Amino acid sequence: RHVQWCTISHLEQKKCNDLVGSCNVPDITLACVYRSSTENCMAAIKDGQADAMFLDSGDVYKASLDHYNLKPIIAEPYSLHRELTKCLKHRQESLGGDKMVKGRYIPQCDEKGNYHPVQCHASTGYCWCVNANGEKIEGTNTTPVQTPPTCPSQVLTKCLKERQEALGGKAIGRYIPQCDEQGNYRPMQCHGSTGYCWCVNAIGEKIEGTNTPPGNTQPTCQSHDWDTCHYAVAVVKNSSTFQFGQLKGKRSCHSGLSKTDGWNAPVNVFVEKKLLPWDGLAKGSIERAVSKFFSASCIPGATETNLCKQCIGEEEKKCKSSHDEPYYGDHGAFRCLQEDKGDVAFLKNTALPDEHSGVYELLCPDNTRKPLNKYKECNLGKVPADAVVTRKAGDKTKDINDFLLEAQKKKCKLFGSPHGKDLMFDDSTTHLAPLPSEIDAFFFLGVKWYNAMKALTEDVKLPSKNKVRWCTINKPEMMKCKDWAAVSGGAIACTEASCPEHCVKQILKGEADAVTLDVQYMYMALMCGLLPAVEEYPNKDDFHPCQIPGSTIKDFGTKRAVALVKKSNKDIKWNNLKGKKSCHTHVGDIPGWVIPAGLISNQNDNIDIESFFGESCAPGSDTNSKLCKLCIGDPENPSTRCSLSDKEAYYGNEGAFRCLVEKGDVAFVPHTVVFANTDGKNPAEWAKDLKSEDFEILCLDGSRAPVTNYRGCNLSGLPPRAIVTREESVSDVVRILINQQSLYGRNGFEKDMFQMFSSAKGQNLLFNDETQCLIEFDRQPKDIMEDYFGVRYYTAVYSASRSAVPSELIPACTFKHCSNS
Repeated sequence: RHVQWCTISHLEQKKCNDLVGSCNVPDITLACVYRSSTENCMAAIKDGQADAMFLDSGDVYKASLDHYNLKPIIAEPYSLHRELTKCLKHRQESLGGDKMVKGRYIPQCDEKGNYHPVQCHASTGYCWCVNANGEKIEGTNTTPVQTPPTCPSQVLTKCLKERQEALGGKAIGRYIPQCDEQGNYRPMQCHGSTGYCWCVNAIGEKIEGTNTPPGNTQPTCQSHDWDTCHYAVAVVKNSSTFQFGQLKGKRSCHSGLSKTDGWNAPVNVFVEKKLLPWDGLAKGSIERAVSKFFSASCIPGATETNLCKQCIGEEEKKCKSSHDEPYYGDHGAFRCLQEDKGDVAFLKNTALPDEHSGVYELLCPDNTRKPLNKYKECNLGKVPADAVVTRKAGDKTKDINDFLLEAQKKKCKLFGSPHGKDLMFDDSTTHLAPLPSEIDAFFFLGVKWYNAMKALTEDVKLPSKNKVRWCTINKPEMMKCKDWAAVSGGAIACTEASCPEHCVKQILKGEADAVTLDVQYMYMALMCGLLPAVEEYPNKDDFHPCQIPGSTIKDFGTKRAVALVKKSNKDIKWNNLKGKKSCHTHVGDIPGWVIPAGLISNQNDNIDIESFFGESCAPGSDTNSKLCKLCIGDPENPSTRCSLSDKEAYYGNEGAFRCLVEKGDVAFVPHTVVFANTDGKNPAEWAKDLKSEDFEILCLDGSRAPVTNYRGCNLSGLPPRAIVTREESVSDVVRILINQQSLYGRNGFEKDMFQMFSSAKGQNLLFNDETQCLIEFDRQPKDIMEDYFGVRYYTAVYSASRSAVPSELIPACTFKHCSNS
């Protein structure tokens, strides 16, 4: 196994060469491939000449475009603000669940808010071990008849861990971190031999401009500093006197043409403050405008002549986006100011001098100057993290991650070098972790910075707030949507995707505006931050909410999952269903499987619904499991048993009912299956005038009730399907849809021109065909999850937790950003 690293300079190649020797990772060998610039390396990786490099966030964006097709895979974790601990969050969520769902696991947290390593389930007497994240170490379950397992102690905090390494079993003359009671870094750190002191934030990162030699006034260190985003800054010498607004005509040093901190951040501010005549691509390129603003600059990678004048690389190396140019990068730009080739340098706080005292200070965009350690209040914006990138295909992602994980474990010299600063990686980097598997530049940089960077390269025409771009998931849907667009008068347009999740992505990225989602996709869509705008109201009995919009809805009319049992089986209650014989419409059905499987795992330590019941019929299971023993199959024997078709006699809503009456204690079905197959409503013999009063439904409190009270005695009601959009677009979508519905709904004034809720091109295109109308979602001040799902469903299916991961998109779309307001 090999990993080929792309280097951009002789210095970097040399450092990467040292690592090939000094860093011994078994199973994976590193090699180093030279190219003359960041862009040539991007092309090398695209072409397979190399596998990985580290890129500034600005180049991460450039690399994500079709010319190169690279993606971020590894980056240093950062933090925006202090958050509740996981265990306390988990406790709060589970305590907020539906109290009618009894016997749920409530985590046990310790005096620091972490998970006790031993976790126990009160109602079942089961205990197990957990990792720091509170996830079960599988295979440590101990039952109540045994004593609680012995579980390894939790992993130490960074500070106490770093304090343990430093001591190393016995220390002298070296820095030993000082930790507080909670195990975080004390704000002020001091070296026990040199007498120096400086500040760190809560995770031990040094605050620049605070390093203080002994004998000098101690630094003032902020406590509870959990803002670890990097900040773009303008650094100047205290021997000059201009302010930010007087930058025109000065000499400047920039980290590089394509760096966020050296280009995007300042240029963004230049434009907002109108220091720079320029607004759209009609005024030329931004580089050219900047060329007119400064007299002479050094901006590695620029073409304009004066923007390379102050660089000092020799011959072809001059002004190269490469360390072969001595003024390239954050520490090159600072060096360029230090040596007085510039009056201001644009870089980021991690490149600022450590020492409190000296000739440098910050140039704030509000036309004041402030000390180096005040960058958090004297900056040109937070900038995104930087990342290791590779090809979108990801053929080497594992090898790259494995190598870097192992190299860091072994403490190889990844993050410094005698040859120079910021070679291969930023010298300020402390740890590199894998990013979410589905992350791309959009989700890594975040919508704000992604759009901000796009906005410098092209006039981004923002689509109309009067037009809903509808996302479709198949060609028949696309054709019905084009029919809608033709009559809509421009209110409706159309986009195509291959599945609902890709529609969610399109809406997040501003390529579409709305889509209708099945319940099974709403948890992922809400976690990503989309909101219900309107919902499909399916109640054929009451059309009042449709005629009079806004009026009160007596019954939303969604299905209710119920536990159906016979009146004669007087001994079966909800709490003793274990072992009994059950009938499920089929695996994956919400009312017949997902809701029942959710409650059984909530109350029984995630014991398989397969093992919970004795003998059941649930089509879609394995033909050899207890979940198919009850399954007849085809009455015209071919074998078509436990199959997901009508070939199975016990499939579907009716089929689960049959299974019950014939050979079963309980069937899980919507509340309508009983009524629609008793009172002789089914002519087939098995339900020969079968009576509705012969059955009852189990309530969660052990009680029972007649099938008619399903509204108060159900496992859970389903939420309606929802039309989701971006938050800022809810108002527009609602307005456009309600209007369209007045024209082409079931009572539309122009229902002859177009019918929203039917089509000849197929069934349930865009909307479900049985939809009565679309009702505006009444957003309540509470958790959107509870609001959309209702507490019963949220609890029964998701444990009322925001931590389930039913789609791997969730970790990517919830990735946090370093954005500005």
